[PDB]
Amino acid sequence: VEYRNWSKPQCQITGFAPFSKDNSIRLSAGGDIWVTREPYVSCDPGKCYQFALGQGTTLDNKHSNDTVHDRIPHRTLLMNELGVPFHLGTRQVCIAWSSSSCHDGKAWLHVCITGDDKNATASFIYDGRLVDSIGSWSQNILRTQESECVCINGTCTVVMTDGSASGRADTRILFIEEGKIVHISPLSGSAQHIEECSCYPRYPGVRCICRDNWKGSNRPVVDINMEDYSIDSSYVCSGLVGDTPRNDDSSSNSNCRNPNNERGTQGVKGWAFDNGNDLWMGRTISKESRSGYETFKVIGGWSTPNSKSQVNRQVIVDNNNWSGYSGIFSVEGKSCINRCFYVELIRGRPQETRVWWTSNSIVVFCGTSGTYGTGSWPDGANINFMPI
Amino acid sequence: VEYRNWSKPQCQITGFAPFSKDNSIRLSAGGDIWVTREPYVSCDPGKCYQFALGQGTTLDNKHSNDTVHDRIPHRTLLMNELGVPFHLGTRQVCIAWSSSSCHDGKAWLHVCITGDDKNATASFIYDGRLVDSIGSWSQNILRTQESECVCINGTCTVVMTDGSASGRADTRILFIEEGKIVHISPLSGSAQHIEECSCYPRYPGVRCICRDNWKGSNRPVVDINMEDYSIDSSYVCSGLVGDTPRNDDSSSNSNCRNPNNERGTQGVKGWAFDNGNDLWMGRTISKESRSGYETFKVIGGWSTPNSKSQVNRQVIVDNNNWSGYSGIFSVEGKSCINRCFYVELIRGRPQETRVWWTSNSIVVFCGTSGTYGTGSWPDGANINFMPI
Amino acid sequence: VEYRNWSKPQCQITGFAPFSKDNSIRLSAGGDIWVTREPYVSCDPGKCYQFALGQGTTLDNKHSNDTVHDRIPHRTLLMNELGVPFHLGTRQVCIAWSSSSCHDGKAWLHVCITGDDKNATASFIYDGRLVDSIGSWSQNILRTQESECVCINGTCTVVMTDGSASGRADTRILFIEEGKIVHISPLSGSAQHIEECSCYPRYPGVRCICRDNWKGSNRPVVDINMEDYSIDSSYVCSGLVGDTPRNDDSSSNSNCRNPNNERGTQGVKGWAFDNGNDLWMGRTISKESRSGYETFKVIGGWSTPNSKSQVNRQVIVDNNNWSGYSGIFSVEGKSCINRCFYVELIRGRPQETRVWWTSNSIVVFCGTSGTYGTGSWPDGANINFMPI
Amino acid sequence: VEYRNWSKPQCQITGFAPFSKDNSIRLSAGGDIWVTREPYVSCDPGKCYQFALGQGTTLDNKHSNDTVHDRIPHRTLLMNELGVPFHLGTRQVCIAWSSSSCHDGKAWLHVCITGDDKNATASFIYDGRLVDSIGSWSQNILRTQESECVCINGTCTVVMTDGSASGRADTRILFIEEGKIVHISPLSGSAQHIEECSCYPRYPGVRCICRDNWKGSNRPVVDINMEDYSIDSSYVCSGLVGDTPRNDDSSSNSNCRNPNNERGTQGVKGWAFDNGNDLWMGRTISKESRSGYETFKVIGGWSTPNSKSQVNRQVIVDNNNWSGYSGIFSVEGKSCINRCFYVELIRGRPQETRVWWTSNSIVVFCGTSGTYGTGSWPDGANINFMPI
Ligand SMILES: *[C@@H]1O[C@H](CO)[C@@H](O[C@@H]2O[C@H](CO)[C@@H](O[C@@H]3O[C@H](CO)[C@@H](O)[C@H](O[C@H]4O[C@H](CO)[C@@H](O)[C@H](O)[C@@H]4O)[C@@H]3O)[C@H](O)[C@H]2NC(C)=O)[C@H](O)[C@H]1NC(C)=O
Ligand SMILES: *[C@@H]1O[C@H](CO)[C@@H](O[C@@H]2O[C@H](CO)[C@@H](O[C@@H]3O[C@H](CO)[C@@H](O)[C@H](O[C@H]4O[C@H](CO)[C@@H](O)[C@H](O)[C@@H]4O)[C@@H]3O)[C@H](O)[C@H]2NC(C)=O)[C@H](O)[C@H]1NC(C)=O
Ligand SMILES: *[C@@H]1O[C@H](CO)[C@@H](O[C@@H]2O[C@H](CO)[C@@H](O[C@@H]3O[C@H](CO)[C@@H](O)[C@H](O[C@H]4O[C@H](CO)[C@@H](O)[C@H](O)[C@@H]4O)[C@@H]3O)[C@H](O)[C@H]2NC(C)=O)[C@H](O)[C@H]1NC(C)=O
Ligand SMILES: *[C@@H]1O[C@H](CO)[C@@H](O[C@@H]2O[C@H](CO)[C@@H](O[C@@H]3O[C@H](CO)[C@@H](O)[C@H](O[C@H]4O[C@H](CO)[C@@H](O)[C@H](O)[C@@H]4O)[C@@H]3O)[C@H](O)[C@H]2NC(C)=O)[C@H](O)[C@H]1NC(C)=O
Ligand SMILES: *[C@@H]1O[C@H](CO)[C@@H](O[C@@H]2O[C@H](CO)[C@@H](O)[C@H](O)[C@H]2NC(C)=O)[C@H](O)[C@H]1NC(C)=O
Ligand SMILES: *[C@@H]1O[C@H](CO)[C@@H](O[C@@H]2O[C@H](CO)[C@@H](O)[C@H](O)[C@H]2NC(C)=O)[C@H](O)[C@H]1NC(C)=O
Ligand SMILES: *[C@@H]1O[C@H](CO)[C@@H](O[C@@H]2O[C@H](CO)[C@@H](O)[C@H](O)[C@H]2NC(C)=O)[C@H](O)[C@H]1NC(C)=O
Ligand SMILES: *[C@@H]1O[C@H](CO)[C@@H](O[C@@H]2O[C@H](CO)[C@@H](O)[C@H](O)[C@H]2NC(C)=O)[C@H](O)[C@H]1NC(C)=O
Ligand SMILES: *[C@]1(C(=O)O)O[C@@H]([C@H](O)[C@H](O)CO)[C@H](NC(C)=O)[C@@H](O)[C@H]1F
Ligand SMILES: *[C@]1(C(=O)O)O[C@@H]([C@H](O)[C@H](O)CO)[C@H](NC(C)=O)[C@@H](O)[C@H]1F
Ligand SMILES: *[C@]1(C(=O)O)O[C@@H]([C@H](O)[C@H](O)CO)[C@H](NC(C)=O)[C@@H](O)[C@H]1F
Ligand SMILES: *[C@]1(C(=O)O)O[C@@H]([C@H](O)[C@H](O)CO)[C@H](NC(C)=O)[C@@H](O)[C@H]1F
Ligand SMILES: [Ca+2]
Ligand SMILES: [Ca+2]
Ligand SMILES: [Ca+2]
Ligand SMILES: [Ca+2]
Repeated sequence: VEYRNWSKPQCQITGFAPFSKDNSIRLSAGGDIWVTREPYVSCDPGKCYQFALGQGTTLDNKHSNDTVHDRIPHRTLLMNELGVPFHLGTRQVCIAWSSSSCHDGKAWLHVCITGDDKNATASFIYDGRLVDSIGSWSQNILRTQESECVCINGTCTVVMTDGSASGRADTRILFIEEGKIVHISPLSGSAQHIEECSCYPRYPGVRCICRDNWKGSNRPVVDINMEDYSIDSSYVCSGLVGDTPRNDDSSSNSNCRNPNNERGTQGVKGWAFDNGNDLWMGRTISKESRSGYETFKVIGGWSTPNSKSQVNRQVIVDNNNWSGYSGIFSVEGKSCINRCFYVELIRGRPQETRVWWTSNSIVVFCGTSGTYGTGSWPDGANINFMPI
Repeated sequence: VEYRNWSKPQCQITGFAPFSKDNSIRLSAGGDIWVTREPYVSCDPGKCYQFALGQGTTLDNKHSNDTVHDRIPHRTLLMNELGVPFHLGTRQVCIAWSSSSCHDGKAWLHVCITGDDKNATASFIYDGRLVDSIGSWSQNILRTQESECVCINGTCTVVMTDGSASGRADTRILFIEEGKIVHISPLSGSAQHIEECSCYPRYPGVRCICRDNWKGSNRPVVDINMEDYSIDSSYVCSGLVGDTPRNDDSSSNSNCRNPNNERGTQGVKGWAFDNGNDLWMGRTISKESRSGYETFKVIGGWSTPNSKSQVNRQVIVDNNNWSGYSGIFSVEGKSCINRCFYVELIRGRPQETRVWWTSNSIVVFCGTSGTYGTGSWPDGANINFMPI
Repeated sequence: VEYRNWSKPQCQITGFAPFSKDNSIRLSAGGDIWVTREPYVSCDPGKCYQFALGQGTTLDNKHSNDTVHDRIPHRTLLMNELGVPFHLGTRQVCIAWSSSSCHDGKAWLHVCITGDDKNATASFIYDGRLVDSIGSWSQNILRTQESECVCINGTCTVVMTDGSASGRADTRILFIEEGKIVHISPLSGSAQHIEECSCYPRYPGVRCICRDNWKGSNRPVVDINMEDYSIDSSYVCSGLVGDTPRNDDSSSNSNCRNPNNERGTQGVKGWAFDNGNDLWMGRTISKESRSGYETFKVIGGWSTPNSKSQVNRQVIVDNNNWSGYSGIFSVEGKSCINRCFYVELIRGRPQETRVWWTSNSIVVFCGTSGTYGTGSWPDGANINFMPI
Repeated sequence: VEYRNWSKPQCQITGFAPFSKDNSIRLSAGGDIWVTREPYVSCDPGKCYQFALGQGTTLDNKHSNDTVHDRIPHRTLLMNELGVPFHLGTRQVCIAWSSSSCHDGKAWLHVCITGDDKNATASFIYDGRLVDSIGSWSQNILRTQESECVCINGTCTVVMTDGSASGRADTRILFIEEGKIVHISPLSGSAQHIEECSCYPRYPGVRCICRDNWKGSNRPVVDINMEDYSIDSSYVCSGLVGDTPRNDDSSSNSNCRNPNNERGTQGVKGWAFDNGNDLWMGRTISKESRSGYETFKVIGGWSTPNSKSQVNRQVIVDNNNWSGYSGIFSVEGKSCINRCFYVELIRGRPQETRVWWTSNSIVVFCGTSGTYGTGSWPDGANINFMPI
């Protein structure tokens, strides 16, 4: 087997088609299913896998009230084939309350962070063995992507942040070869706060659309040069911004360079990708809550500051239903690299207080060059049927 | 690995021998088992798999009352090795309330339809990745086979219908190479309504026996030319007709060309296959309800209009027990291609109102050139033992 | 991969060492586990598998009272890696209320019998596909080994019986190549009733020790010539007889040729094997009940009529605990062919009437040329802890 | 595939990073999970596996009260991929109330001991088949490592003891090739009592750090020469001793040669390894009970008698939480051999009397040359939530 290079053009898409759904919460009401959050998807050259951070317990289990605490030492990274729900035979890949995974064409890399808030440890596991680790550099919740990292020619890159969630922090970009950290580059450019990057190969480099939790409801962009390890950053140009919370479309702005200072504090993990001058992006339907999920293309959304012309909208989850984090993954086709995304569908607390737990299921869509219709694919569980 | 061509003669059979049974409903009373319907079987060159459409829930689960709704967004295509019941470790292959799957000798193709009734999306997934999609062309429940598609020399074909269930509809035959739709042919010939085709390789082409839900209790035939994409269609000649409902054997008719207008509306998925001038077919034992299941050979059933001489009858499910959909699959042997079939055994509503749910198990038989005896292999669950 | 020939000398053993135990019934009290009986073990060239006939239900399930009926259509052959208990992910290999399985070095053959008592069907499945079938020849419970068949150079042989359980019956020996019956030889020689043969390779042929359910408490022997399909038969010489029921050791007899007419009616599946003039054998400890299990070597037990000198006794299951069927399997080592055996440990009815069900677990031992101690490895479940 | 030689230098580590956690007891409160104790980890050249001794039952099961008995015949060795908790699909590898396992680069060896206390049998299973066995030599609980054995160039070695737990016993070192015992060496040197060795490759030989259950709270060392089968033994030099119970750090002693006679009776399985003159070791935090777990490097801990200067301490489990046995395993990297360890986290009796059962989960760390922070990774179950 050979290293992935992702050296094909990006597929030219017309929108997205349904790919996968796991129905986790519905199943949890009649079977033993892990409590999870922060899911994602990543694929080896043959097939796709679903990942999530467990809470060290199943849902129908008194230990499920444990999700009221943050970053417990019992959180572990779960990994199944995509569409296999997180049942009791699921492998816990490492100890993690924050993670990223990717396959370099030869083997899986897992980046797993656990331990104390002020002194966390990131473990780097490659091809089934621990190869490296790094300790917290800012003593304030070392944390990473919660979606797939990206590898080109045997070098995998991952974005990590340590420091304040509501002010300037310390973001670094790691370059990793067979599990071994070979270089670390500081964030550079005009992005002022970076969390939870959704990254994709854009040969010869890697591009990330992230979450600014401090001053911006526009999403930051991080560009990674894999050849010289140099970094650049900015903000998505689109005047239809991708973060939650955010202003209404009539009063939202982005200048491509600075955080917009519009309902900038807080946010949610999300994604977008460029296609020439245009932008494909997803976001919650609600401007203030993690409710609903929609995708669309913004004409000039990559290149034109404050562009607000959209086309090819699709509802993924209607606004009567809960969403959550979302992220990108890339899949190599015969002649092009396709872009796909997942949406975390969060159930339980804080929105639904009948139960004590918080968990999620997922829905997954992939780019298509064909045609499609409409629908809505929410979590689907009846909260009144659930164990509390 | 090499593309399948199915270029061997059809096995000369004397009837069918028991192959598989999954006991799903019996097991559901003491274990966590998916609620399903519309099952089928398809085999890669090494082994066979059972498929079904899940309802996003297990049976012993309050969400099992969801089956009262049609085509929910939570239906997913399940795929296990044949004989492995649909337990919680079952992979959900795609989102689907209608589906077809087949292996071309190199990889699996899955055709998965979901979304709104008036604007559905069919996704085409090949070798673990989404390759294509098509949207509804008639805005009225885009739908497909609910049994295996067929591939010859790397081209797979599948029959899809969109439009009225009780009147003229729009049926199309798709030709797909490695997940990519390369050609679409409209239905041609004398078949007037086509649903749920049970298709098999008949080298150099593909032959399907289908369900006419509008005017015929005789089953329509669709012939697919894989070399020039041309289509023909007609009706099974046999005067012993295969659909349910239908007239009794003394008053049923077919002229090979037109729907018979005998209890023609409504119907059930079924199968038959030609052997020279003769026909092997299955059908429910009851002429009005999905009760019982029998197979037999009709002498002249393929070539002679209204032929009613049968031989080699076998009871598969006695008439005191419920059946359901049934379909064909083909299995390559050393020197010939064998034909097999599955029968869906539906339990719960509408016939059994003690429970709110509807689900099924399966029984599976394969052609044999040897000898055999008698039996009856029904679902076997006691409705009074079930969770409601 | 190449066909097995088993062309190595038999290992020279000193007794048996513990190999495997599945604890099925203990686990059934806290998990969803199949109801089974008639288990056995067989190994491919790399690893071993446990088989049993399911009852179409788990134990903690109201359908478990179904074991009061014989040969139900819901019985299926289960197959897991040895030591993996029969949980809900277990594959049902075929429909069967009587079975035999073996690997020819290239693929698995399964012989599966199901259907009506007076008109049963045996299916022959090889390399994942149905290859042949045969119908009942005496219209009285067509039945087979309930342990592994044996293959040499691509020809597998299996012993089958049809007819009375308490009088002369019709026993036939089938020779099968890649699932296809190529020859059938009638039983010949002096064995007068044959059931449930435990067969092993004894290159260039196959030897079976069986159960005479009619007139003998000594066990019949069947010798199979794989080169010309000829058959011979007789009785184990040992005056320490292997069947249950049987006379006390002080009044039991065998002349090597005829059934002994000592508590001859009824019996239990069992095994023995020759080593020169000596015999290794197992049997229940109780002379009249399926209680306990012991093994030993009989000096002159193969060649000397009525020999009663034993040595190297081991208790496998003490006489305070239930046993059941037992059978042989063979495992190829570096320089010799080893002999192993399993013991079925039956719990529930008829002996234990607190519950309505009947099921079993297994314990498995293999020949050793080393040393060993003592113990007892019974089922271990507390009947008072079980669901009824 | 080729035999492992472990002929690389030992990785130069700075401490340990989190590798795995299984959350067994938390999961047992909401799912069917095996009752276990004496777990360990061992890896084939591709990936790691977790092992433990089952108690023939799940936890939420009335049979879980069976742990009050020692060495029941129902104990079996369980083996899953690391991080897959012991669910009902877990393979029971052999019958064992004491065990050791290792992979020689080609296949797995399992050493499994079961049977009567005064007359036990050790079975040796290699590449899926029983190859050898040995009986008790001192008639007093034949027993072995409860962690991985070690293989060099196709010869695996394992340390076994038979005899008193509180006085002089009979310890032997076995050398095994493809499952076959080829040589047995008696213990030699100054170690006076040896139990539960934690062994690692130190090319060209094998080194073990063990438990002295009689007179020492300092840990004995056993050195194994794989070239001539010669044996040496002594005690870990470090004045910070590794056994529990032990004296406090201000009053503990070791002279490298003799048991220290400081709270010497009783003990717990543990580990350490040399790096030049220094020592890496783990131990419970409590000096009297199996509470907490810590690791550190002792400067001169390998070469200098009574050395007590430590550095690089890490808390693995804080002292408010229960621990248990711990042991080493080794993992081959690109250029060096890494050392890892697991900690058994015991819940239930005798410390927690609310429940009748005793079970464990595990946490696993691996050596790192990178950096790391702090945390505590205990079992995490709420005893009040558990089935009793
Ligand atoms: C059957 O399904 C198809 C495919 O999903 C669907 O066609 C799509 O319809 C939507 C909605 O009309 C189109 O997306 C729009 O494009 C226009 C530009 O042409 C934009 O102005 C729209 O954005 C505005 O309106 C949105 C609400 O619709 C607002 O949320 C938004 O803020 C803007 O104000 C929107 O992006 C899409 O392009 C087509 N897709 C294609 C490929 O044609 C069709 O309508 C469905 N048919 C039926 C009857 O349901
Ligand atoms: C043991 O099993 C064997 C194999 O299953 C079985 O032999 C089969 O019997 C059936 C029933 O007699 C045969 O099928 C019939 O063939 C005749 C033509 O010769 C047809 O006329 C029959 O159809 C009519 O009768 C049916 C009811 O039997 C009606 O349902 C139908 O509408 C028609 O009116 C029927 O097809 C079959 O050919 C044989 N098979 C073989 C290979 O011989 C045998 O009977 C069983 N033994 C016992 C004791 O019953
Ligand atoms: C530790 O374990 C070993 C190995 O299991 C064990 O040694 C074995 O003891 C048995 C019993 O003594 C031996 O088997 C006997 O062999 C004699 C011939 O020498 C036979 O006469 C015996 O049969 C008679 O007695 C049986 C009851 O023991 C009756 O059931 C039977 O009907 C006969 O009357 C019996 O076969 C066996 O040979 C040895 N094995 C070896 C290899 O030495 C040993 O006794 C155990 N030690 C302790 C203290 O438990
Ligand atoms: C963030 O995490 C890092 C890495 O874990 C951590 O640094 C470590 O701190 C410990 C504790 O200070 C160091 O280990 C000590 O080393 C000194 C020698 O310099 C020893 O004297 C210590 O042993 C004594 O004290 C222990 C309690 O701390 C007693 O249990 C013991 O019996 C002795 O009395 C101890 O071994 C360790 O070397 C560093 N590791 C590294 C790589 O620097 C750091 O402290 C954490 N940050 C914060 C804010 O705490
Ligand atoms: C799970 O945890 C929650 C707390 O996070 C527990 O709920 C509390 O219960 C106490 C007493 O029963 C109440 O006084 C509190 O008001 C509850 N807290 C909340 C926020 O609801 C719950 O009891 C725990 N589960 C179990 C089984 O003990
Ligand atoms: C599952 O759904 C069915 C309806 O589809 C529910 O049954 C209804 O229950 C209400 C109140 O009990 C009755 O008034 C209706 O007559 C019922 N409808 C039918 C058609 O039976 C059922 O309650 C649901 N399951 C649960 C646990 O709520
Ligand atoms: C399972 O089957 C048994 C019969 O085989 C049922 O037990 C019978 O129950 C009836 C009425 O409850 C009694 O009159 C009989 O005496 C019982 N038979 C025996 C042999 O005990 C049992 O009820 C069935 N299980 C369930 C849940 O219905
Ligand atoms: C599991 O075993 C324990 C004993 O090991 C049982 O507990 C005993 O129960 C009896 C009667 O309830 C008491 O008299 C004893 O004092 C108990 N012994 C101890 C040490 O607690 C327990 O009942 C068993 N489990 C079940 C369900 O029977
Ligand atoms: C998300 C979330 O908002 O739902 O927040 C993350 C951080 O709190 C946030 O990005 C601010 O820094 C959590 N990550 C960690 C490491 O705590 C996510 O788990 C998730 F909670
Ligand atoms: C079968 C059924 O009758 O049992 O009907 C199908 C259609 O309703 C019918 O063929 C009329 O068009 C259902 N298919 C879809 C897409 O709804 C089947 O699911 C099944 F319900
Ligand atoms: C055994 C048994 O005695 O326990 O009996 C078999 C036969 O009844 C017996 O050999 C007489 O013919 C059963 N086999 C079949 C096919 O019924 C076994 O299942 C078993 F029941
Ligand atoms: C450990 C333990 O202390 O927790 O003790 C072992 C021995 O009892 C001890 O080493 C004294 O000889 C047990 N081993 C056996 C074979 O019983 C362990 O299982 C474990 F119990
Ligand atoms: Ca923000
Ligand atoms: Ca019809
Ligand atoms: Ca008899
Ligand atoms: Ca000690």
